[PDB]
Amino acid sequence: DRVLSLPAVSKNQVLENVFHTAPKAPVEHLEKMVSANSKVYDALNLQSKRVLIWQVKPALF
Amino acid sequence: LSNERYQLLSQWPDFTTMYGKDFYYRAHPEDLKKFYDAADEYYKLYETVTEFDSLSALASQVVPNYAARRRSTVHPAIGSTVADGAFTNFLLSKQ
Repeated sequence: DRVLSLPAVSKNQVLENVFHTAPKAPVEHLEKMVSANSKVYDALNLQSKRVLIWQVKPALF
Repeated sequence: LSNERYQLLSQWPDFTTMYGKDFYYRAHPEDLKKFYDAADEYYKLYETVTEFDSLSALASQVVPNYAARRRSTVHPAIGSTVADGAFTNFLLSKQ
């Protein structure tokens, strides 16, 4: 019964209690806000090819 | 109206200042999964409030019901306050 003197908690159960959650990448905040601010650029810039300024305030000609 | 909702996603606390592993390992494993879910939620809210190419098709859900109320058989500009004021003239005169 030498196995009953070994630590009963497995090496697996250490690696799933220490590494419980997949950690958040540093770059996943950049490349997720950048793709969402690229829609703020598109709609709201005045130099974009798809501005909403002629759709929401139609021009007086 | 999207600007009034974007202004309150502007005032969201920077959760990415707590992504380091000295916050990962000091924190309860369930309060860290809630924190990583509250950060995934902000990207859900922010990527849909900046979907401004969807506002032009939401405006077409307001137009056809408004335009049918203007196709009134009485007048385009009729309302209740005028049509009640013209019932007072109709009722409180002789027959």
